[PDB]
Amino acid sequence: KLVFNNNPLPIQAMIRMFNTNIDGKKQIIKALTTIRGIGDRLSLAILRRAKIPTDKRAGELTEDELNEINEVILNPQKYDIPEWMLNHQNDPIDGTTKHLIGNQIEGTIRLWNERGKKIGLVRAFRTSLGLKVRGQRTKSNGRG
Amino acid sequence: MKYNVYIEGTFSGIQSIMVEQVYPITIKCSGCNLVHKKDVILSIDSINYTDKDEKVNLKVKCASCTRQMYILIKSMATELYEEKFYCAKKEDNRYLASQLQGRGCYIEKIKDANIHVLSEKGRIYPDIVFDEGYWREEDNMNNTSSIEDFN
Amino acid sequence: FKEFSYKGVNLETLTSMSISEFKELLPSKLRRSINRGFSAAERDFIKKCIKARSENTGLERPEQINTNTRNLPILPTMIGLQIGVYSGRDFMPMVIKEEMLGRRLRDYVETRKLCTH
Amino acid sequence: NTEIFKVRHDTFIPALSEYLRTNKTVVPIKNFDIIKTSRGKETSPLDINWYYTRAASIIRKLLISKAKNEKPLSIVRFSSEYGCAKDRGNRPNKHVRASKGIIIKILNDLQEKGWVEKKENGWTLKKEAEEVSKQLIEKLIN
Amino acid sequence: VKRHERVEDDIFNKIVKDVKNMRILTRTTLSERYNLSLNISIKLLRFLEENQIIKLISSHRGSKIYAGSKYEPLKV
Amino acid sequence: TETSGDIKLFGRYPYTDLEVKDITLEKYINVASKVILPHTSSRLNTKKFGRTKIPVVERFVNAMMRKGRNNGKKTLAMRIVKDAFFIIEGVTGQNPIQILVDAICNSGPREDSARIGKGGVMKRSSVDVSPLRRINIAIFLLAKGVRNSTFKDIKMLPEIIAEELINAAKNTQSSFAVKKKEEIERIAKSNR
Amino acid sequence: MNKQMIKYNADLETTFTVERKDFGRTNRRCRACFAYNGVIRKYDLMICRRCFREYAGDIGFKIYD
RNA sequence: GUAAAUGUGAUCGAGAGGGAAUGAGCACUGUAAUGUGCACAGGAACGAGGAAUUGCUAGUAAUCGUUAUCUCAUUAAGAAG
Ligand SMILES: [Zn+2]
Repeated sequence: KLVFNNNPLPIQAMIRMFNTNIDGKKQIIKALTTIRGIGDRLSLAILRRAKIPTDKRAGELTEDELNEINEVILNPQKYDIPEWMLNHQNDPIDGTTKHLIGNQIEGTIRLWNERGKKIGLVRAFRTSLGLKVRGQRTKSNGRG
Repeated sequence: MKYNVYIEGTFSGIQSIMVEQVYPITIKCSGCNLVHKKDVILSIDSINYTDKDEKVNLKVKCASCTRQMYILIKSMATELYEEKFYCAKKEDNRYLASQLQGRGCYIEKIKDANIHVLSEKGRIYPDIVFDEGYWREEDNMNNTSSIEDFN
Repeated sequence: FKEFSYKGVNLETLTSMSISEFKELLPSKLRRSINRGFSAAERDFIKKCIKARSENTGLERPEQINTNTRNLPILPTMIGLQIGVYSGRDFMPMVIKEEMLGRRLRDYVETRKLCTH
Repeated sequence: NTEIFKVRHDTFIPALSEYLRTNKTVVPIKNFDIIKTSRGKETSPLDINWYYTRAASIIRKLLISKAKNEKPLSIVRFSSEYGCAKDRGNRPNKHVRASKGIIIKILNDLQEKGWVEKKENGWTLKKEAEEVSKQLIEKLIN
Repeated sequence: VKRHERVEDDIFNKIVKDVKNMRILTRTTLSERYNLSLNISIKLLRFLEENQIIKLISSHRGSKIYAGSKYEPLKV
Repeated sequence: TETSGDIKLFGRYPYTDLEVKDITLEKYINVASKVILPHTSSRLNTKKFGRTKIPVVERFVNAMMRKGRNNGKKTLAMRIVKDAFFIIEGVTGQNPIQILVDAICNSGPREDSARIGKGGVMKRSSVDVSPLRRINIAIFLLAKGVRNSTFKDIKMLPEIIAEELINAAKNTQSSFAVKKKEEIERIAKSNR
Repeated sequence: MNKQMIKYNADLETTFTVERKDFGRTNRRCRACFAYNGVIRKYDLMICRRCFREYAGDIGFKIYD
């Protein structure tokens, strides 16, 4: 009898990367947009340096494929992803550039805003009260 | 026509039921017997007037026969809790929230009412949501408040 | 505990650098202001700061320096000084602490009182 | 004769693309696998060989320009040819050019292979680049 | 229940038996009768049109239409 | 390319031996005018019965340029109906054109409700529709049924066109257009 | 007038001169009435919309359509 | 900065629609950024709108871009074509 020979592999329901859960049925691109700090654009960048076919689903990936992606997230600058692609450029505290993942984002924004408030930076005071800081008009819109 | 709005059910651990006097209602014209194409919001705070300067809470023209339709809410509340909440009047095993007075229309359905609960322990549960006609809450002292068979 | 640092540089080194060198650290819009050269007003303000840091000795505070140079970025030469910045109505006083580097003097003063209805 | 018009574009652009890659006549820009073609585009291309489809379509623009005896093609002309409508949030969509860097690299690659000659007011074909196209078409229609 | 990302052996077997005697069939039928997603209704349908079990009758833009063993066209 | 013969619709369909099959409708349905593509710019709308001389499938594509966002997109409508005719010709086995004709015949309500009272209150009554209004409503209902059916459903729009038109031609309860024709006629009778 | 300003470089010792660009309302006053608002700048007129309509027929403008 | 809707092929698959508040940056206009562009993030309401209410009869209404038109150093989500 004939056989299909074009079927996906036996698939797992969901998997863990980053203290984050990824739906195994979801195709790798929109699936890596679950981890904070991996947007659409950067998700495609990582996958083509780890060299994984974009059309596989997240639950088909081996441990090996998940290590390849895990390695590229901890150190993008090693696999020729240039610094203008990354979250945190010319860090005031370190001089360096780095890519913040998961809960690091909120923690870094907090420690930053808190420092400005300790010394009375007007920009930080407004964000704490729920006000706007990019010059937007606050009379007509943005109520409640 | 006059309609009483009751809150019916089995009440446990409840001191008072409070009701927002805001009713999404289906109305039928008493002239041409046609149902209004959309539900209308009937609110106690809506101020309208008949063509004889009588206060009403809703004034709607029938789209088919052009007849005017009017509804007045009479709150049956015995008191205002925190000057905001209409305490429904307890009547045996139910609560009388309001009386709706229709002229030129029938009220066919009240869809929903926003309900708040005051427990026997003096705790307020605002904007309670029923699941399949049931609501239940427990406090930090293990006192239960519940409503079962809500209608 | 570690020394104060701005974009990699220690306060000891930072207080010794020329304005031309400090320019390699600052944000883009602040750099463009220093590349386009100082006004005659700004030069007097800066020369007074350099004089003051030099002149002051012991435990007595130097006198306040007032300015309407609102857009000037804060420089490592006015650290520890008391400076009055014009608010459109009055010279609002402040002390220039280390953590203010990389910002303009207008960022620390309100020209409009906060609103509470 | 104007030999190019005798075959369909969606058969010619794919056909030449293979002849390019099997001889490596054009070399990819650094980071071609993650760069976008314009600031108007949403994501990078779906085909890894997009750089070669650009090279194949650039020589087509030049063949038809030569066929109609137009003035030579400039870097600005090509940038408006490949342009698109950019998405701007809460605002109308707006026409924007292609990025020049890709096009410059392709034209400098083709110069080194002797396929494209720089004139004072634009770029132009050369005998070898014409004859490759001629000899392809003569098989492809048959 | 949600849709599926495999055509397992016993679904595959019965689809062959079901595709004969059907007339025009399309991406939706495989995905609304059985539980397959659109991304696996395309792949199975394309496979059967290589195996000569079905035949393609239109493919204009992405709109794509097929026929099974009891199709019969008009005649002049 | 495909043919060097006589004019056929989409270059495929016979364009002859067509019967209306309701004498009340005869004069108002143009199946005469041989056109290769359901498109004309003929400026008949500025006339007294000129909108009854426009060809049938033309009137039928115009009905698709709706829901606001699709205004003016007449090419898109032609693309859609072309495919539907392939589905229908296959399914039915007969000239898609006779399916379309019979869909119209069944789907127009014959009696309707209206206000008659002039010198007093306006009281509703039954009234009898003209030939022209009867066909105008048929197209309207067939269109409205299709549009709303496809909105948030996975099925392809050209397929929904084939579902409705077959059923309508066959006068089955299955058609949205046919059901609503029954409703209007029942209410008309209630007010008789 | 094209006014000039001195500016100091980062050394606060070397000086250079830069020119102020003429822009905004300050030099585009209505040639009939000195107004700063509603000035028509086209065809090298410099006349406000109020003044234009009384003089238009003397200049030679007409409403044809 | 010399159309866009649009035409063909791929792709994605029912909050992969949507881009609001915000971070460390990288440039431009300018006497001065507080204004504008760019890259990387981040990812709010909103799932078709109560009582009411406004135009429109044919190349009209609605859709789609564009202004060597007006404002204009830099700024259009405005008018007038
Ligand atoms: Zn004037």
